Amino acid sequence: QGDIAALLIAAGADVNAHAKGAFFNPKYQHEGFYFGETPLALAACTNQPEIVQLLMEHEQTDITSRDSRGNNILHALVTVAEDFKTQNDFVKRMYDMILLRSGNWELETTRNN
Amino acid sequence: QGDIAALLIAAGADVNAHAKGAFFNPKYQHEGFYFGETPLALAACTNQPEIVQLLMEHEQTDITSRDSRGNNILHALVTVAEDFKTQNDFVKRMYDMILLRSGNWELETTRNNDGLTPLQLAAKMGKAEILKYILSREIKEKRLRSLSRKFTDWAYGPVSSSLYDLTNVDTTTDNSVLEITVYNTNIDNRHEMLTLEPLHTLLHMKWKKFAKHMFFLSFCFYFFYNITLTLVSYYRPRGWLQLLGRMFVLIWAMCISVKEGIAIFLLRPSDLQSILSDAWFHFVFFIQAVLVILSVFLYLFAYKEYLACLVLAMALGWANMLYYTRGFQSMGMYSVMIQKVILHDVLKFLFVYIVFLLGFGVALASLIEKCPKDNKDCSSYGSFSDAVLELFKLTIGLGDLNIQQNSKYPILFLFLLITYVILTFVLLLNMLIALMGETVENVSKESERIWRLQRARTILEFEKMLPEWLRSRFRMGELCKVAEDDFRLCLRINEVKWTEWKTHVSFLNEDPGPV
Amino acid sequence: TRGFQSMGMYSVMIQKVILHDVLKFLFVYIVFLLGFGVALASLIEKCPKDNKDCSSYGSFSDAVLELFKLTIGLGDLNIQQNSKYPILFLFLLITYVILTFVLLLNMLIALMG
Ligand code: NA
Repeated sequence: QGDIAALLIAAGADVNAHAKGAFFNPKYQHEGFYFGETPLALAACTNQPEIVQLLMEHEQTDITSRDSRGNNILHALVTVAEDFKTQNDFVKRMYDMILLRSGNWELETTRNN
Repeated sequence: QGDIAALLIAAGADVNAHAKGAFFNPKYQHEGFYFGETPLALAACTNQPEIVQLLMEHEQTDITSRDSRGNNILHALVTVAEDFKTQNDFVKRMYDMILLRSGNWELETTRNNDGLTPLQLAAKMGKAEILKYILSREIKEKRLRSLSRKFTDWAYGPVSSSLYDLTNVDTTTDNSVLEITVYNTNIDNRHEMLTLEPLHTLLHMKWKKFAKHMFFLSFCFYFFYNITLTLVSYYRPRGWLQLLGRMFVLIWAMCISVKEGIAIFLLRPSDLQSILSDAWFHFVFFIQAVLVILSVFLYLFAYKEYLACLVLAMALGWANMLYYTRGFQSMGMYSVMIQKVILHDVLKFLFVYIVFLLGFGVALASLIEKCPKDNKDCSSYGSFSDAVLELFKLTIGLGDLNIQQNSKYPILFLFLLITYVILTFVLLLNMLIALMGETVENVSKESERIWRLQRARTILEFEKMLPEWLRSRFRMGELCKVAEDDFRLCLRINEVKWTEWKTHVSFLNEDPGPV
Repeated sequence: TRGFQSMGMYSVMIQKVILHDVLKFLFVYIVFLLGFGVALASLIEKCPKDNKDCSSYGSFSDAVLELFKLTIGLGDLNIQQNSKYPILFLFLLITYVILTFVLLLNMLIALMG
């Protein structure tokens, strides 16, 4: 819901909330879905470029935010990324879009736990 | 003629007429066309959705009408339905349209004169396309959702879990889709029908619960059965502590004989292919078991032929070990490869080889002079039996080739020997390897499904051996699929698909986390 | 053999052939080899006091050795053994040849292809 999410951010929604729940960090690949536990990464991993652009343009968004695993936005895309037969190369395009928006090597050189 | 039929209905045409003629109910598929003998089914089976919609909207139309066979509209579509290469999936679309219009489970649960539901009829007639749709059926539109067989309880992004209805697809009922699709003998697409989402997972879930342990337990009992049988036969006289092992073989042979005696009886094998594709191991196990019983019967009498039957039990008993190769994908696919190789190539090769073996055997032995009074072993091709034995050893590369036989035409005798080598060693033996490679390529792309089909037969047999109790290894319990007191036994399957990216508004539980 | 493309690709071909086909072939062959070894040695009468080498299938070890040589085409096939059922003894020998020489040995070449 891009239109609904757009007005929530203007209303004062926390764009840096971390979903540290058990479902968002599953031990396996069947009882949960890991995406980075952040709204910026959730839109990135769900093939929602419009929300990603809106979130990145926001001044309060922390692009270099680290989750419980220590993963940044780029790390979450790598884990989420799959083969071309499964994913329509949207992660690769999303990886380029987010990296260019930051325009720095800090995000690329970040190390997780 | 949709326009012509439209005014006929308004004029007072009977929309429930039954065409009970011989042509509309043919005995075969060439002298008639069966469609349900009703105008509602005729338009459905002839790909005429406009007439079907007009007929269904009519107040006098009886959707749940039954023909002489007891078939309803849904049954007629199942019989009419064919493969995708023949029919443009119009039956599947027509099946959905008619079922949604009725909006009730009465039509789906109706049984014909054979006591088969439309869901069961698809498995009985091997309609994989119809069975796939019904087993995995989701109705997105509201106001009618209990008719679905597939439900997604929760979904979060690409990860979602699906629940497949198992009220009529399980071993709990007397006759179900799973039982039919495995024990069917009138269809040749069972391995394709077992690849469906609910059927494939249901077999896998029960395989790892009880079937895996019972299969290993059966192997251990049979392995010890042959080990003990081999030792007593090999170490036979030519005591008081090892007597328990000897009684085990006799008792276990009776158990196999009784179990295989009824298993073949209830299977009702009619076609030759069914023997080699569904009951080959039901006979050789029975034959091996009765040979031990026969040997014991002859042992207590004065007949010395008990040893001959005892040896046959040993050779056949160890040969029966290849049945237990299933359960393992690598060994199971290897075993099903042997069956195709034997029937397609080995049996065909042996028939021609014997003709050449026996054909040259009489010829070579014909031009053999009688041995002199001094040397009585002048020629190794003395008789027909000797000639075949020498040629048989020649084919397998054993012994020495002595062409200095007592033949009155040594050049002619050698000419036939070289011809036999070219026909057998060069032509028949070498071509068999090439021919099997063609069959290996054709089977390797489908041998995996065949092994699962053979393995699935074992799962059902083991489950039937279970008593009335101990049946606590079923699937997930009752789930509130619909708030109107609709609880169904469902199987949970989780799938991930980064393709459509839809909005989940047709779920059962808001919370995605399992609980 | 690695370092050379021709020899290196040949070596990795051996590993797949051994695991996928050779090991699978040997397991079935041993069952037939040992299964017929006990059977053939079972119907062998004791040698007379005059000739102590009446039959080459004297024991289980001898029976397997003769069948092993039969599979590889070594020695001579002497069916005039001291068997109380020569027809049955020859029946198992021919069955072993069909199962091994005709079926198992030939199918291995096709499967590896
Ligand atoms: Na040789």
